[PDB]
Amino acid sequence: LNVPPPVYGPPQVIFRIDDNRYFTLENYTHCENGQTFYNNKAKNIHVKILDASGYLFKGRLFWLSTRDDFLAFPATLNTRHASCMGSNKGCMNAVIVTTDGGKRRSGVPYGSYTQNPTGATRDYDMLVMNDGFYLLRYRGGQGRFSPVILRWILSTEDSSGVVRSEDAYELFRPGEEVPSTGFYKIDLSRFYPKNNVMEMQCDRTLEPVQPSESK
Amino acid sequence: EVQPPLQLPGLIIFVHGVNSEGEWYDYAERSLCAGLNQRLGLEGEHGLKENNYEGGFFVKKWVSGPRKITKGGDGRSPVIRFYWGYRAADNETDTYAIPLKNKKGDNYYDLPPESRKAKGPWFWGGGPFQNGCNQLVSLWSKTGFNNNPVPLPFSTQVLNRDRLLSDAPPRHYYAHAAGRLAKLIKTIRNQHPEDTVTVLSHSQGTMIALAAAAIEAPDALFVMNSPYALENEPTTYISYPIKEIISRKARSATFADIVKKVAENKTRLKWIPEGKTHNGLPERDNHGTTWIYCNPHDRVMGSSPLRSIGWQGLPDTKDGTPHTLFKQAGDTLYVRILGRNTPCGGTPTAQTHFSNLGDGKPFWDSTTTLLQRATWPDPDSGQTLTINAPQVPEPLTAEELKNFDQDYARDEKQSGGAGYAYGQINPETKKPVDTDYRYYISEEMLEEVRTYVQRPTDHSTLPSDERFMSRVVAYDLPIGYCWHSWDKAGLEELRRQADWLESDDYYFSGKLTVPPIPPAIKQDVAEDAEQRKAEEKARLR
Ligand SMILES: [Ca+2]
Repeated sequence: LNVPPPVYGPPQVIFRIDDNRYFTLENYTHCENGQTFYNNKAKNIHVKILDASGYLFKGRLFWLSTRDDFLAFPATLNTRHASCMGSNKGCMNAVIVTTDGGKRRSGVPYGSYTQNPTGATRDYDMLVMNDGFYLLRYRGGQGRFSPVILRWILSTEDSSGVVRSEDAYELFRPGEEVPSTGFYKIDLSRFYPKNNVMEMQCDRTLEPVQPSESK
Repeated sequence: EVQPPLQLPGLIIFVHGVNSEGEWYDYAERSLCAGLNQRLGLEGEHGLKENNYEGGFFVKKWVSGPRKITKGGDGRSPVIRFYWGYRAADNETDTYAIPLKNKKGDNYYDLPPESRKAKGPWFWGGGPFQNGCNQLVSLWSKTGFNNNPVPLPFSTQVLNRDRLLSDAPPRHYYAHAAGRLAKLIKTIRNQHPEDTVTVLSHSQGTMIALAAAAIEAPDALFVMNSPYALENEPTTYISYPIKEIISRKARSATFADIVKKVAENKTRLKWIPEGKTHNGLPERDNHGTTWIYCNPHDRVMGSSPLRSIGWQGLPDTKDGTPHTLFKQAGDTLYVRILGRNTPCGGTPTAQTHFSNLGDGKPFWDSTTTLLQRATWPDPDSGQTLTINAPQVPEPLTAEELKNFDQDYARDEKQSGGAGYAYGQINPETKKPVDTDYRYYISEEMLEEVRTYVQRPTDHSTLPSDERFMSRVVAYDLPIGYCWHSWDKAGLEELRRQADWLESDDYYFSGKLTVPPIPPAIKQDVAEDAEQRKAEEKARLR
């Protein structure tokens, strides 16, 4: 109909890998929508990664990948606004994986069907290594204890570019004979970043309000 | 490494619904284990934790993951993931235009006919869909759903002649699946006598679960969003055969006798009910209880063809007196509601609001047109509920549930390839909106309208809710007085016997083993032969 044009906020970083590489959210009305782009000032990269806000991912992310051609970023749906809410199966988060620098994008689904896509991220750790990426889903109640580890590695035999490596659990002595329950618990301080950033952050003050359509 | 014992407090059997493969299983399991861990003071490596199963993948096209434990995913969980469904015969596969998939996850209508049925026994996980029912006798019906001239709707299908509503196969696969469940329960009690058996059912699966109760009742029964109806609606009159139109007194007596059969097991040799929680409430022995969980936004159970106990629960009389079934089933029958602007798990209330939800919004999420309101009519004026269920330490405030009834996220026109509609790709997760699409689509007009933004139907909202299981249902579960250090491979054998893809000869060959109708299931037909003509004449118009 006679739609009014929307105003977007200015681009702001939501996950700073280091000085040169960082994830910027832009073209957005609030911190729960917009798009997230991968930026590398040295290589002058500015390519789109998610068609949604990366702030929805409330888990932890550890970027150890030194490659600007392999990118993996968690695609998380919004609990308050998503077409799969109420559906008889629910929603399923995923990871957007590109192996060409960002031009061709693919989606690898993870996790279980839920009615709270953001609420599931609060229980997840994600490592982005040069050779792929690992997802840790914590079980139990309180604390981040007793995880299940899912590993994805580069392959040229699949459209995504990655395939699950059964030989995971190399985070903790790769010859430790993993049991049925699974390493209670696992230490990731060897992956802790130098800048001490793990969660996605957003500054609501830059969200542009607009007092339009008085009637 | 530190290897601790299991010591589970009673087994739990998840019973899924129609065209369902236990989607809510994983993360009802996670939440319920966390709730039990807080309720019973378990901590550290001693606490319970959920199992983790292999997810799906592409081959592309979606494939349901193999029902196998992931590497290092076996956790301390008392959940037995039951499964059931319908398989086609060895020579009668495509007589019923219904979705069909093999174990590997291939669409029957996507392979050449000569290759089809070479291998990969064709079936559908959870039974067709247009085949639900609102009574137990219809599970033994020799006759399936007939589409000939709103009847049996189940979302995942356009609204506002007869697309996907092909004539359904006979309903023995319901009763047979119930017999399997009644086997497993009795089988458990043979192997394990001093433990607790809990059945946790959803949708049509409630009937299957209820039928197993009339054969071998468990120590606890939970029915979420049940299609059980104590009165025959006009649609029930026009659709079901004369043999399967059950009187009001008979349906009420059937339910009451099932609750009594379950309540039989409330006396065992003596958790410790000598325990008061951190919020000053007394821990409760929930042996022999039967719980009815309802959702007032259920687009399937609130629809005029059903209007069942999974939606309105046990409503109150015209003068406020509680439902007549409460006195019938005794003091072991409880009811809980989960809707917007409505506390769940609070202090029991006499006339809990149903028709007036208390926030100005209409009862039905975005239901305005005459046809929409004819399919989902508003509940009767001033309908009320009794919530006789106990209180929990951390109940759900009505403000927490002010956002619980979902709606159209965006009902604008769709582009065709990049949008949020049935057969599209979620532009965010790069994953299809609804996966079942492929196993269903079988000029472009019709297939070009395969972008109908399916209206969210609050059917899976109740079982999937992490808050509801962790803070309410966890305390609603019964716990045996003497826990049992559990068995290594015995429990895995139970899970193998539960998954019909691993033990049901009906899946391997097709040999249905239909159990006889138990005495608790009444077949008293109401004098409705004439009344069927009354509703039939109106359809002529
Ligand atoms: Ca809704």
